[PDB]
Formats: sequence, C-alpha cells, structure tokens
Amino acid sequence: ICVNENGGCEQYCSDHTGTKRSCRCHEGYSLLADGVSCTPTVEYPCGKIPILEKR
Amino acid sequence: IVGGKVCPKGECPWQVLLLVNGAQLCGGTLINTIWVVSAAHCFDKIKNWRNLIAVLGEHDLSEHDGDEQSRRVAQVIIPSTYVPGTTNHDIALLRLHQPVVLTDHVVPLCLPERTFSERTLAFVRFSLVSGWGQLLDRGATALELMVLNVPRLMTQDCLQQSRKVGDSPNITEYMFCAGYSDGSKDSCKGDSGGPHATHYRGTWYLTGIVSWGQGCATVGHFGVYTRVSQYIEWLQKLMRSEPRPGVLLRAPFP
Ligand SMILES: Cc1cc2ccc1[C@@H](C)COC(=O)Nc1ccc(C3(C(=O)O)CCC3)c(c1)CN(C)C(=O)[C@@H]2Nc1ccc2c(N)ncc(F)c2c1
Ligand SMILES: [Ca+2]
Repeated sequence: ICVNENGGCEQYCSDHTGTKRSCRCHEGYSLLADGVSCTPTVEYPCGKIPILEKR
Repeated sequence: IVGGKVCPKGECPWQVLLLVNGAQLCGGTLINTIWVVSAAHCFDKIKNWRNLIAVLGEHDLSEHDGDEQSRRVAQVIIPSTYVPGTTNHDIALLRLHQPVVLTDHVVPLCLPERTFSERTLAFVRFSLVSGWGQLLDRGATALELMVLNVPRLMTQDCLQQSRKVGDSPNITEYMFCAGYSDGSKDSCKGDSGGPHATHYRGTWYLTGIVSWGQGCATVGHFGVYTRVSQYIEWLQKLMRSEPRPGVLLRAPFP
C-alpha cells in the first residue's frame, strides 16, 4: 500500500501483515484520527517555514 | 547559485553557513538543534579543525541583524567509503558544540525515513537548492542567500542528456542529477554542502546535498547531488552515538 501514493499518508508509511497500513509522523508531529494527517506538536516543527505559516 | 533569486529572509531557515578562520567554506543543512548535514569534500583541505564555525539564521553577509547564531563545530563525521579528492559518498554529519535555539529564522529541515524518501520524495520533480556560492561561473559569490528550483533526473536520463566528455566521473547509486543542460541555472562550488530540499504535502525534506559538477552552469552538464536516502540509517545511528575526542571522525559505511 505504501508504494502507491505514499499509502495515503501525509508523512511516513509502514506496511503490515495483510492489507494493513499505519501512517506515522516525524518527531514534533502527531497523527490525527483520520490516521493519515500529521499536525505539529511543537512551536518550530521541522520542514515548516514560520514567516510563511504565520500568514 | 546561478540563475536563481534571493531567498527572502527566513524562507530558507535550515540553511547553514560554514566558516573556517572567518572565511566562507561551504553550506550545510540543520536537521535538528545540534546536527548539521554537509558534504565530505568541504573538509578535504582543513588544517585548523578548531576554527570551524556554523552560522544559522544567516541571510546577508554584509550586516549583523541579530538573527544569526554561531556555533563551534565539535565533530565532523565522514563515511569510511569517502576518498578525499573524489566524488562518491559525499556526505558529512556535523555535531554543534552547543544546540542552536529554534526561532522564526532558525528551523531544521526534516531528515526523512529511507522508505518515504525512495518511494515518494524521489519522484517529486522540482526541489530547491540554496547557498552563498558563485552568481556566475568565474564570478563573485553572493552576499545574500540565493535559491534555485531544479528538476531531478533519473540517472539513465542524466547520462543520455549529458555531453560525453572524457575523464568525467560516473554517477553512482549514491548520487542523482538535477538541474539544466542549457547553461542557465545551477548550484556552484561555493554552494557545496548546501540543501537540495523537496516539498511534499506541506512539509520540506532533505533529499540531496550540493556535491559536484563539471564547471558551474556549463552547457551539456547537470549538477550532481549526494543521494541522502542512502545515508538515513548511517546518520540516525551516529546521531544516537556519544561524542568522541578529536573533531574529525571516520565512521564505517554502511
Ligand atoms: C567533489 C568535487 C567538487 C567540486 C568539483 C569537483 C569535484 C570532484 C570531481 C573532485 O574533487 C574535488 O575537486 N574536491 C574538492 C575538495 C574541496 C573543495 C573545497 C575548496 O574550495 O577547495 C574545500 C571547500 C570546497 C573543492 C573540491 C572545491 N570545488 C572545486 C568544489 O567544491 C566543486 N563543487 C561543485 C558543486 C556543485 C556543482 C554543480 N552543481 N554544478 C557544477 C559544478 F562545477 C559544481 C561544483
Ligand atoms: Ca547577516
């Protein structure tokens, strides 16, 4: 599943035994209840530009 | 950087400037508060290992605006497979002596997981390359941080689209081509070690390191970048390791 369109994950994807897939996030992010989206948990998450985010 | 534009202040907040004895050496990428990724070749000629400085939050080299943060480089980690004066395994992992403080102007770039990088990021066509390198081949270096959008090529396509010049190094599985063959846009030697950053679903990730080429923005030639996805496990294991006496460390690769 992870090979195709990142398994629908916003960030990381792990394939599991069968048709199971688990999305994961980089440190400073947490996974939303949709099981695909990553939301920042810290003030300065990696790979986000604050001057652009604060617009 | 040739044929790009000034990166608006704070829009490349992971960019690092490396200095030796106060002189411009190379670029780098901040990946957390204490670790910087650069190019191994940047350290081929260092003798004064104790005068190596990393500057974060830098934009304009002519003025101090208070957003800059300087840190001594405590450790330079290079793969055992890298040979000085050559091209393969062109990566260095730098430990800062004290962490940088994250601010609107100093933010790390995401170091991605290998699977995500190979399966997804490797297929994002355009990415950004940045630095205070040459604005023209045989020209002056930039006083303001520059950025350029470059398309990535499959290696077979890079070899086919390039001018068949003698004594030219091979493009290995530890590299990738990106840029243009028409001589208009490229990163330069002064940008060495700097980020090749890829945007995916609202977040930026480290995919390449400004590594080498055959003259800046030379017709028939693309820029060559270290393929960061090959080094994820090597980098992660080293970031969990204790510091060792002495600045330079050669670490086994894989
Ligand atoms: C690894 C390598 C780097 C470079 C040229 C050749 C080689 C190999 C073959 C031989 O290996 C070398 O030449 N090694 C080497 C070692 C130390 C230095 C430093 C120096 O300034 O002497 C120390 C700090 C960099 C230097 C080169 C300077 N220099 C020419 C470089 O950095 C240059 N970089 C780029 C980086 C990106 C380039 C791009 N996208 N489009 C066009 C270019 F042409 C580019 C040149
Ligand atoms: Ca400045």
